Amino acid sequence: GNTTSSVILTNYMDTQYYGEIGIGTPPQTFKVVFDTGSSNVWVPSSKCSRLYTACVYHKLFDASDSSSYKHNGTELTLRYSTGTVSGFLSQDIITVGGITVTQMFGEVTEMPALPFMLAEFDGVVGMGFIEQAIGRVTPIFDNIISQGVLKEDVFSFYYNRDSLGGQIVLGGSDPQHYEGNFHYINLIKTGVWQIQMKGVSVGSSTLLCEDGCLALVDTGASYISGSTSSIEKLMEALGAKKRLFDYVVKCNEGPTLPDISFHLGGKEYTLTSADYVFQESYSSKKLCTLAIHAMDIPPPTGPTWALGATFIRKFYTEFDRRNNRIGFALAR
Ligand SMILES: COCCCCn1c(C(=O)N(CC(C)C)[C@@H]2CNC[C@H](C(=O)N3CCOCC3)C2)nc2ccccc21
Ligand SMILES: *[C@@H]1O[C@H](CO)[C@@H](O)[C@H](O)[C@H]1NC(C)=O
Repeated sequence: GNTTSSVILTNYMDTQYYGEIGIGTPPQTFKVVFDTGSSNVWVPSSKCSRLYTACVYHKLFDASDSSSYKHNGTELTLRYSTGTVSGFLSQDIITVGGITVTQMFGEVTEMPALPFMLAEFDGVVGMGFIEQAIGRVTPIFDNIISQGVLKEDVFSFYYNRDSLGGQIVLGGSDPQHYEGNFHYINLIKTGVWQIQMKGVSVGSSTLLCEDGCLALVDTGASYISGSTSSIEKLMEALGAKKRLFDYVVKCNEGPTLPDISFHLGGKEYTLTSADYVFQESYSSKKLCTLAIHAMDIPPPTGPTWALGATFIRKFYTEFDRRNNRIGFALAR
């Protein structure tokens, strides 16, 4: 086709970027993360027991208020690295950036308070491949492609550093939010937004991923992550202290921290301390969190690094389904 369309995103505290979709007739609105690290659509269900407090606080899809609903009822569980939701499949019309698509999605009936009470978003729109889709449910971008409306089989992510929170372009990219040329890196394989990485360096020292490793480009993740052993080494190099869920440095040390570079497609993608430290103070008596942590992702996807919002804030990212590649450009 000829259409480009966009979804405007909100940036909650540089950690959660979400847009709004409509589901049903008339449209029920949900806040959703657009997640290249997964392939299912879900939102919380009116069938969710209210003993799940996360279903009390989030927007619930009520099938009984939608005239375009089509029951399916197959039960599915989506296991994320951060937690699990379960429920059942339904079909309805989803509106996303003014594109209406008939989509099979999860109605979540089991939604654990940890972590989902910490989600500003209600649900997830998986932007990954059908190969990753639980229940082999056709992902929404595949269904959008099938309509022949988009000028290209691509979508692009801008995540703002100011917390316009962000923008996803369906069918292209937005030159207003990047500059210079795209650097295009081929996927290891179709089915996952994962590329080869050939080094993680602290300063001039390539102390990790020397023999090569994987990098998942995960728009649904807040941080940069790697395996526990990888991240422990990295954090030992930075002089960072491990806590339960994050690593920290004394805030005064934040600006002294070295650059971290990811060797992707023959180039060094470099984050400075400003890109990865939540510099909330300059006090030697406060602790400042790093936007880098351990996520152990089991095979076949992992072990793998994952380049989340921390990375994407700096690097405008085009996801190219036509050519099975990811393009990076400098975000502005
Ligand atoms: C950039 O803005 C969105 C940041 C959301 C970060 N966040 C995650 C989170 O990081 N994820 C899930 C979620 C999308 C459901 C990621 C999304 N990408 C897929 C990964 C994942 O499960 N894997 C395992 C399989 O391989 C790919 C990475 C989980 N869980 C959360 C719970 C409460 C609050 C915030 C949470
Ligand atoms: C749910 O979807 C599957 C796959 O399309 C289909 O075979 C099945 O019959 C559906 N079930 C119901 C109850 O509609």
